[PDB]
Amino acid sequence: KKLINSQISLLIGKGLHEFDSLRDPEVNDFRTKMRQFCEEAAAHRQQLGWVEWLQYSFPLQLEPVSNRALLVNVKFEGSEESFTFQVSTKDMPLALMACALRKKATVQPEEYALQVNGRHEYLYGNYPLCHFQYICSCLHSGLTPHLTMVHSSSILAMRDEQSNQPFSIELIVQAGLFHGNEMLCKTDISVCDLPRMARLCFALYADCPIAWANLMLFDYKDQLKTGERCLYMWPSLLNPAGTVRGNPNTESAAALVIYLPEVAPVYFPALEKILELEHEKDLVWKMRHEVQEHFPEALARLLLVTKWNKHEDVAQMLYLLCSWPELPVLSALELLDFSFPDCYVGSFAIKSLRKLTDDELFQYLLQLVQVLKYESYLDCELTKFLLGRALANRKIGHFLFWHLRSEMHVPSVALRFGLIMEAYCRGSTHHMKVLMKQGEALSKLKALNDFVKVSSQKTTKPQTKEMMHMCMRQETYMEALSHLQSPLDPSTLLEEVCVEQCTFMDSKMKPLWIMYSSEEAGSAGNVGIIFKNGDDLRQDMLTLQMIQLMDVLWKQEGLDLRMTPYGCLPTGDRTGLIEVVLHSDTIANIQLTAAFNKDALLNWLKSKNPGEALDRAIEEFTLSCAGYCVATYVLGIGDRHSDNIMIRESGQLFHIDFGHFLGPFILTYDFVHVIQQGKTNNSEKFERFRGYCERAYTILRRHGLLFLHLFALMRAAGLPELSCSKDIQYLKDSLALGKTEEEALKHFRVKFNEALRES
Ligand SMILES: C[C@H]1Cc2ccccc2N1C(=O)Cc1nc(N2CCOCC2)cc(=O)[nH]1
Repeated sequence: KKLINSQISLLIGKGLHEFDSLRDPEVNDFRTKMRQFCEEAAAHRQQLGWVEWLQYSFPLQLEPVSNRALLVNVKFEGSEESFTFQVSTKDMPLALMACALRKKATVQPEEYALQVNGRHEYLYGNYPLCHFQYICSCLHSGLTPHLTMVHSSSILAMRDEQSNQPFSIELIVQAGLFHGNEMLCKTDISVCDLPRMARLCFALYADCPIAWANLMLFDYKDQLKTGERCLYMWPSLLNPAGTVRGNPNTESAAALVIYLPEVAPVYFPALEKILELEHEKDLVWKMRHEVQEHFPEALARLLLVTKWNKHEDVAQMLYLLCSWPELPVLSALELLDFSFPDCYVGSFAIKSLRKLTDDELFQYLLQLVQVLKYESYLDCELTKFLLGRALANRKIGHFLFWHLRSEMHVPSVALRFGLIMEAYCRGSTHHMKVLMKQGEALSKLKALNDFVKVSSQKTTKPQTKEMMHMCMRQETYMEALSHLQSPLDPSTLLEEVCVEQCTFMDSKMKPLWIMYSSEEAGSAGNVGIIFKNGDDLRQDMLTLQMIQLMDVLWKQEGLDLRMTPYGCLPTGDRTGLIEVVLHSDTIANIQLTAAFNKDALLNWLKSKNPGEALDRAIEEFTLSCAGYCVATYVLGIGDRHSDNIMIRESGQLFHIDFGHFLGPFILTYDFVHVIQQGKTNNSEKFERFRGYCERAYTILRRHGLLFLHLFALMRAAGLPELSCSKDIQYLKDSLALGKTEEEALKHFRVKFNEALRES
């Protein structure tokens, strides 16, 4: 009744009064309508069935002839006593639950769910036990799974307690009219001709650019803007992609007072009113009905040919779009680009993305948050979609919050991002409290890192480590750093902080290595996190999400290349978290017993995998080496050394620290020796690896457009190595999109020979 308003303010890092002090009708209208939208979603959520609630709160953690049957440990809610019994690998959770209730009575299964001990996870649904991530990881590490039988009533109890004339302007400076990236007229247009998404872009210069400012010609209520407007500029020539809202720093920002002449109130024609009304481009526009009927996927090309300045062509295009059938995910993601800015085009693109699954949405969520930067008005279809999907799934809501929270320091998005988070919080009061615990933990991690930064300059490395340990052992710090959901994976619980296992890197920004343990979770609760303050993790997150996509796409064609796309999450201004892949070490640390460096990797794997286990480790290495050889070549991952390439004790080879991408790969004889089983020349084993590399490269080539589309949507992020058209050009060259399957295979073989030649 009083705290919520201050709770949101502390969580978002901005006071709610700052939105009210703006005296903006658009801001207030978004706040009232989205609060209503999010509260209704929260009400529907409180009436869900116990499994439907689990599908929201604990979404299934799944993996992307037998012969097998493995052991399991099961306990109940009240009693501490556990029952150990062997079950089948093919068996479903209901079979385990029925077996658990039989052993309980001696010492109905449909009314239960299997809680994963010391983890924010549940084992439910019609899936074989081996398909669940927890059981699979337990099987691949020789661990006994610990589960708890939780009755339907208990899940509902948890659900209940977690409730809530030519255009003219008087310049009182370069002016230009835009409908996205293309000029509507000269830097020459009628008022009736003006489209709904028309932008008036300014540039103040002396050659030396000073500042820029953009504005919408129509308001959020569809009415044409009149008359006087003070434009607070952003520092810089003409920038149409930039935000339509002024600089919040009114004290130092240069302004631009302009007057919009009163032509008559004039509102843009409504839906029903619209419905009534070089040589290649003209031919495509002529065949607009044939494209609507026979080629629906060619909509993007049809929107690029239509005259956005001519109002007759726009209304003609809109009627075709109003009757246009549903388009695939790939085509819909292409339409969210700044080249297609029309509101009705955006609404059609969102409706085509309603068929996305929670897992599909999660993969593109990073790009969807980036599209919000291109949005002109606060109340848009993308915001309604993201909020609605985040309210339906707690894991989606988690990452949507963190993706917006990490950009709060940026003034251009702080208002939009802060309002969406406030709306989400009105929808989920309990999850808001859960995220506050994560925010308070990161607050103490920042303070601890600041302390380590100062202490390192004053004393030696082991003295700074004991200094770090004393700071952690503080009552407030121990409570804040412990018993929370992992921001990198909400399914993982960060229980007891292991102060003695915690350390720092003696280099520039001094990153922290934080270790955790869990009595309840056992060995699964042993988790590590790298906290980085001062280094930017946006480029690292993108590269890892692309490697994850590569892995997903390969698996969709039946190819498992045993990749390691570990979690990376920026949380604030040059602040973020990295997931520690335990039981893994760098090539450099392994090199620091092999007589020669070419034998180092195999010798290390021999000691970790003795006997028959070695053959699997060699296969794990070969598949992962092939996967990363293609991944590093395609994405253009440079600055590669022995300290940024890691290997798991199980065999898997993986890359770390992605500071430079998009402009050849690392194929050292250290890798070849493991692939060839230790033999000087093993053609059979190397040609299979070459074959696996060729297969990996060809599967990505067919999905080349998807990589290009996602990299095009990531131009909004403001990445230094991904901002212009020439940056994405590396993917066109590396994947060889113009070439055919055999033309690119010969090109890749020369590059494969080149990486092996210079070794
Ligand atoms: C060099 C290691 C040891 C260490 C100790 C304290 C703080 C940071 C770090 N480290 C790093 O920051 C390196 C580093 N490690 C990374 N890893 C992610 C995969 O799991 C293993 C760790 C990813 C990455 O991008 N950089």
